[PDB]
Amino acid sequence: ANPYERGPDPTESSIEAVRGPFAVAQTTVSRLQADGFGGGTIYYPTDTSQGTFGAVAISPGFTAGQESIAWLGPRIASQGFVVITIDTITRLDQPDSRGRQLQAALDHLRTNSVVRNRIDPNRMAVMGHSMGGGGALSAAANNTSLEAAIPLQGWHTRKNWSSVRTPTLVVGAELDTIAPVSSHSEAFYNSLPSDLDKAYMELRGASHTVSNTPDTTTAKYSIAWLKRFVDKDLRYEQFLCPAPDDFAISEYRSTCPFHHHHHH
Ligand SMILES: *[C@@H]1O[C@H](CO)[C@@H](O[C@@H]2O[C@H](CO)[C@@H](O)[C@H](O)[C@H]2NC(C)=O)[C@H](O)[C@H]1NC(C)=O
Repeated sequence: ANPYERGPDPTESSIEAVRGPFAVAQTTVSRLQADGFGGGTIYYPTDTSQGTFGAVAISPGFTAGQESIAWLGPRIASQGFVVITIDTITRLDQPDSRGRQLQAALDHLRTNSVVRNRIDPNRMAVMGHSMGGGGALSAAANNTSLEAAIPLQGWHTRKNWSSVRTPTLVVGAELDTIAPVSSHSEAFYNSLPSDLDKAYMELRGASHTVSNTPDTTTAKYSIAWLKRFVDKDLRYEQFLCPAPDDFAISEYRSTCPFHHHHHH
């Protein structure tokens, strides 16, 4: 039995839900309290009776505040995760710096007085939009212990991610002119190792700003990815393999079926 399964058996409805099965509360981390990042908001399930939860850090992109990705906080946390949406030290920080700040935000959770006993410190993930998604890839390349990475319309000058050993969902926007998929998202997917559990999801007709207000497709598959890999929850593979049928997805590539390591 998988000790990390949380919540009821999922359906497409449950992963599309704006609020998941877990009631959530929040706490604020000021810049003074934040070593190595610009502060943030932590969303967490109040129900402790099922055990601890994996942790997720989410970064905004260049010139953007926490507000540009804040909606992901409660939407993911209510599926059974402790999620910190960060501000960066400055809004002009570059992608690798954002990766270091994502890692610093995860490390903060380990001793945060409100959530330190709610996280499993060894099951953590990174996400981000635009340069923050470049940061998510950078954090994974710099920390092979991370359990999942999700760049959303990621932007980075580094195109080669062959050293990443963290299951990665790359979400591109078809009509993105800021981080065009042909030179950013798709190139990232192509250079991730072939033996990695990975997927590329292109959002039909979408512009760069698709991640800055609620997008059900982004939320539902981020949730399924975090469940499948942060929690090793095989109940969620059904949504990722075979390729999803959503109209909002114009292209899907993956290494389905994903690896299931076992001692049977
Ligand atoms: C990978 O993580 C390490 C550890 O945080 C980073 O190395 C630090 O980088 C900062 C500024 O970049 C330096 O001030 C520290 O002295 C470095 N620490 C060590 C132990 O070397 C490294 O930059 C990260 N890599 C990337 C690409 O962001």
